[PDB]
Amino acid sequence: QVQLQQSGPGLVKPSQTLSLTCAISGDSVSSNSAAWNWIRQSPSRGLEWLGRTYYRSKWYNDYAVSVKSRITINPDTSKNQFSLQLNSVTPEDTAVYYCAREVTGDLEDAFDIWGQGTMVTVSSASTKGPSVFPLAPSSKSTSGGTAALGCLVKDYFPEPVTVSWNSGALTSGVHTFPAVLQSSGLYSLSSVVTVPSSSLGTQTYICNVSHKPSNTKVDKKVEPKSC
Amino acid sequence: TGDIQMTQSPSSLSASVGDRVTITCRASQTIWSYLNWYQQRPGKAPNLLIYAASSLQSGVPSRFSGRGSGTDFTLTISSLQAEDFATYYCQQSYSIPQTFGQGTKLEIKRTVAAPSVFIFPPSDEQLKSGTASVVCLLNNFYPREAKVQWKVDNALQSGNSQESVTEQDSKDSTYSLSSTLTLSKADYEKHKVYACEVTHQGLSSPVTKSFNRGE
Amino acid sequence: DVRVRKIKPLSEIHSGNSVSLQCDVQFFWEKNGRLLGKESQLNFDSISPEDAGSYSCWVTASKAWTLEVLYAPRRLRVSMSPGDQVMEGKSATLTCESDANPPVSHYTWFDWNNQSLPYHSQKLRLEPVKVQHSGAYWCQGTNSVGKGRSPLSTLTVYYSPE
Ligand SMILES: *[C@@H]1O[C@H](CO)[C@@H](O)[C@H](O)[C@H]1NC(C)=O
Repeated sequence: QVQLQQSGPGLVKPSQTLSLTCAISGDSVSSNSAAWNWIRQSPSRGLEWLGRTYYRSKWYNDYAVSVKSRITINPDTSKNQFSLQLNSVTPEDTAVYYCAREVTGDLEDAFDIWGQGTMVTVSSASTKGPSVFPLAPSSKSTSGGTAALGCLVKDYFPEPVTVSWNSGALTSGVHTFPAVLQSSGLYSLSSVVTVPSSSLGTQTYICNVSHKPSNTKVDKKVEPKSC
Repeated sequence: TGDIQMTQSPSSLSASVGDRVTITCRASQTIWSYLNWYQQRPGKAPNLLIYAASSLQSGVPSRFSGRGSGTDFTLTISSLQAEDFATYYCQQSYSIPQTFGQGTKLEIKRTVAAPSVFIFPPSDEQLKSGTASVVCLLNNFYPREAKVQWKVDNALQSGNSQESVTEQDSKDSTYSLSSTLTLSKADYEKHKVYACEVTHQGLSSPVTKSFNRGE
Repeated sequence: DVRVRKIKPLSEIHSGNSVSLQCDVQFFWEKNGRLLGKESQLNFDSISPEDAGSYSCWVTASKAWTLEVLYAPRRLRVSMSPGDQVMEGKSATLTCESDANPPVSHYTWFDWNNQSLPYHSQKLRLEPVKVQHSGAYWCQGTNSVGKGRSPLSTLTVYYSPE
């Protein structure tokens, strides 16, 4: 199984340089039957190929002319990774950056393995970690044999916040809403889940809030209330 | 001639479960069979659906099919399923730079579904900070049109709430809405009744979910 | 009633085949204003792409019939722009000149070690070129009939005078 893991700061100050990394598992960056690309996506412009690096007998590079002056995609043979560097970033560079393996056969040429993505925001503002508050289940959040509960993730910057329930073991009935923008410039979202009311006394429900641009990992247990 | 430009049609389309849907992609220059189709589900990376115009990627269901060569291509879903709610992209690999289409948003029509309304008082932990957030939840409704009104002590609120709706659900094609009334701790404790009135097409009459600050 | 058919090959007129046709007394053939045979059938031992053209007979004149020869890509050469001497850090474009019928569907590029490179079009842009990229390169064309190889054309990358 081939997998790609991305890492790098999601908040870059203007005129400074973006730097991301894509770690490869189940394959080697020196593969002569593949190429390792970087593709960015934004609601402004959609999916745009940025560049790639590959090895045959030497190391080569193909770059989009949009970023030819600022892009740099270097492989790492010792750690089995390849990097993306973009000098002199602007707020226009705010987008989600994907790494992907390009199977480069004679007739098949596609991006078959993609990384998870890394949202990068270009802004002068400082990073702010979120504050997680429980949305405890109650009689006013219960109808029939179904109870609703969740977590409130308030006042963070920049996007995004990822939320999982019970470290991934609880997925059915989960709704994580898109972030709202407050007058403050900070973001906020809520993640809810509907569970049977009969098992509120025996099951444990923990929300796992993740905010990578601030190194924030918070797990809050949502306890029921009579009220 | 320059960079090969891909244009998809339609830009968006609505369809019900089981319907036949087709997405067309045209290249400005000929690319032979160096075309790929991707599916991007909400919050996920693009997923390779079809490579070399007509060959199905491993694991992709058989309802997806591709056709064409040269400049005109077609992606077909013979019987649409609720899991297929996504944006679909075509991409050419014949010439550098490789370019994608603008995408096709696929939305799922389905029957009317009334929302389940829940309300959450502010947590005691947030009240220590100095502000109070009252959250009202609209769960699994269709269609998208839903009006949320906040009423504190029967007085309609204005300018202190924020809404946010989800994308269509992967299983039942429904929407969920989260409305957050944000007040200061001082403004919160000076009132008692906090209500959330919801009017939707699936409801015979507006539904109000309320609570008392004391209880 | 005067006309010409292609008896002897089913169809698929390829350069290796022994091609023919006959006219349907005193026979005469003609291509490009010159008579090529006084027999009923005008036949070739091994057809070459330049034998293709518009033929005619008369015993009264036939109507023009165009012989079309399909062949694998031939006479392939790797052109280089601005040239085979490119400074490091700039662009070197390799064009795979070809001649085929039908034209080349897809190309294949190799290096000196016969490693395939991830390009499929007729032109390949190396940018930015490095001095390590100096070496021999060659392309390959493909169509309905067969394949075609080009000789080893080398590209040299020199440093900048600073
Ligand atoms: C590369 O392939 C060509 C044609 O198949 C052959 O003539 C040549 O010797 C090969 N070179 C190497 C290094 O294998």
